Amino acid sequence: QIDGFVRTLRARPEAGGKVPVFVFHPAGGSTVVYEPLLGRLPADTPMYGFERVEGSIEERAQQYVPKLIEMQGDGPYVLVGWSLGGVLAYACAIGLRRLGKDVRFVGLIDAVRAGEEIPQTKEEIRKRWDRYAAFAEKTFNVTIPAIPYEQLEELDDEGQVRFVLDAVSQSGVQIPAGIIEHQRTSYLDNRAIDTAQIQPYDGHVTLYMADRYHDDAIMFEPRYAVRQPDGGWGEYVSDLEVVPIGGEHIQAIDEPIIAKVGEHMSRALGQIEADRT
Ligand SMILES: COc1ccc(-c2noc(C(=O)NCCc3ccc(C(=O)N4CCC4)cc3)n2)cc1OC
Repeated sequence: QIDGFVRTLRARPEAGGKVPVFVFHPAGGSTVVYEPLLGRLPADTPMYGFERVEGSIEERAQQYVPKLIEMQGDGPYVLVGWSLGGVLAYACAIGLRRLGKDVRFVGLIDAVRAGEEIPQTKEEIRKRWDRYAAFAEKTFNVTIPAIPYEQLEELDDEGQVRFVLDAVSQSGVQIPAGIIEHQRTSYLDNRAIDTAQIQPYDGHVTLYMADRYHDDAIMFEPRYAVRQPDGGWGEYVSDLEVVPIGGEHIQAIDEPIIAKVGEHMSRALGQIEADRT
């Protein structure tokens, strides 16, 4: 049921049966979030979830791709993800295609680019932590002294966090390690997206598009306030289908909206199963 980074949500039969759906975790969550979707897919659809690993998006896909091949061979591959999971699913479709495997479906559940690129600069690192420090002033009713920008500016996202957590530990506050893990992993996993090196894909992608990012995403990164109609994918994906679903990014994975995703996806899986049979 949990084997390394692979969660079994519905086991495939010992032999034969329908094409599995591989789902990839969101930042801060596990693949149990795909249970509602599973309920709106056809009976006996197998489903396996890929849980977090470390590295860049490319490095994470380098860990997943071998495991995908161990599980499902030449194909067909059906890859699905919400939020960061959608970025991970796509990265896997690229890795699999370079190895000549047969990718038939890539379903992105509101995996939408920031409305403009997030600069990877020292100035942007300073601005981002100034915003974060101001929120923390308000929230924890404190004054924050001068941020040690020289220190933070040379560190990766991970380093920036551990530095900030070492400095919070330093004075006063002892945080439950479970709270720290959860906040640190959510934060780093969502930041890994900003430097994804998106490659062109030659197959069909389906983007389930909500109306907007929710407020906490915008707080994390204000460029999520704007989105383009193709969610940023059009330059990389010639064969791009968008399925508007409405609502907010945070709601897209849950009932009732997931009913709309599953209905559409069920027809795509049906077509795939007919094309083999
Ligand atoms: C073509 O290039 C791209 C296409 C798509 C995306 C992309 N796809 O999905 C996302 C995404 O899901 N981003 C995180 C959004 C988020 C969600 C929750 C919280 C959240 O609620 N919180 C943080 C703590 C609370 C924050 C941010 N980005 C990126 C691309 O290039 C980089």
